[PDB]
Amino acid sequence: EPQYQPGENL
Amino acid sequence: WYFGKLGRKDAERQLLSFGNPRGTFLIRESETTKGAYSLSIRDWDDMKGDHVKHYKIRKLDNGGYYITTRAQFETLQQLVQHYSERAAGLCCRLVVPCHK
Repeated sequence: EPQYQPGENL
Repeated sequence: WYFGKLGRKDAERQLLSFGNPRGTFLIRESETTKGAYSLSIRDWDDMKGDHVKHYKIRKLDNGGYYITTRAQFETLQQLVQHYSERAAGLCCRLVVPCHK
């Protein structure tokens, strides 16, 4: 699995 | 903003090559999802002070791009321009000239 790490500012 | 069609190895290596600070964010092509991409930002945990994070993005059904539902656009350039002012949904804003 690819290293996908979404970091939002909610 | 984007340097070309690089974002996995090339990007992660050049992002920490010269020592370019935060704001050096580039756009590339996804290797697992064509038509979409993944933001390659030099984001860390503040302990290492050197790392790259990959934000998986999704293409809009109306033919556009959006990292968050709070800020959606139709083109990459328009998207970059908006995030170049402030952070609309990322750990940092897109404030960088070039680093070729």
